[PDB]
Amino acid sequence: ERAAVLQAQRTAAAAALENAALQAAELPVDIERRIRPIEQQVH
Amino acid sequence: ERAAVLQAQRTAAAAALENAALQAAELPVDIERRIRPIEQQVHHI
Amino acid sequence: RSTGRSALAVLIRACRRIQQQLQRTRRALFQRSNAVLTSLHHVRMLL
Amino acid sequence: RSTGRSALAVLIRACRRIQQQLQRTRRALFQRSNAVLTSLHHVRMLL
Amino acid sequence: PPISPEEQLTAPGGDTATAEDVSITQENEEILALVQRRSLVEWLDRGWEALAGGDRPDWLWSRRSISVVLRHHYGTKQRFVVVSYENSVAWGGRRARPPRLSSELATA
Repeated sequence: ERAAVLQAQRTAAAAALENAALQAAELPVDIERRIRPIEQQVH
Repeated sequence: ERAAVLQAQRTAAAAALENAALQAAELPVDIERRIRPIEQQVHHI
Repeated sequence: RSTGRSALAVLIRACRRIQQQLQRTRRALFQRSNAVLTSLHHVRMLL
Repeated sequence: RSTGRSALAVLIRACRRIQQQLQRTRRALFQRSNAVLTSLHHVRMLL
Repeated sequence: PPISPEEQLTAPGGDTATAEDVSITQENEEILALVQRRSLVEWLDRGWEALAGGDRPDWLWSRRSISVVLRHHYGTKQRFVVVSYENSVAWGGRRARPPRLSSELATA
């Protein structure tokens, strides 16, 4: 009875990777628009 | 015996979840060190 | 005076509004990743 | 000369360093944010 | 070039309120300014009404706003799709009833 639950929670945590990895798909994205068009203003 | 397999797969990735969490909590440290010297220049010039 | 100083009111406001957004880019970029800090710890909270 | 240009470098050296002060915030945000997903690549090797 | 529908899942872009993204651009184009100092959708209907010969309300929301979001399944590691049109009374539609969902229990 545990082994189904201990698998199904593990399959959830395997799915919660790409639930969070696709949610962490903005961490190299949210920085370019807040830096790059501001420096040529300084120019 | 599957309880011996799945708990080892849970807890070893659970440190890797914390090796991700100790890498992801390093991310809000960043700009809190970056622009705190760039916020110096505001009212002066 | 309206040529020498008025070439500078162009260029005093120019630097003093670049520096003001940099206060707001600190604040609007980790309150999206604090939800990432919530979910990434929540994966082991499932476990 | 010194009545019109001695205060220019206050606005000039300010406007020639935010090019450098914000490009150092580029790579230090791309040397430190890529390591999170690479550690998340490690979890898929275990799960 | 072809239209790849899978790139709409894998290009990292989504929704934003954008009111913070107007003031972050109005105080970004201001310095540039200081330094310097019938629509197309109505012709899409006749694009369908001549090539098909009819209205087809199935195809009517293929002209309007379509979001195609990828998610995943907690049971068997699988993927699936979350869809919302513009004119849908369903969730994510831009014609719906204001009391919809709140992501509060998922944060509390």
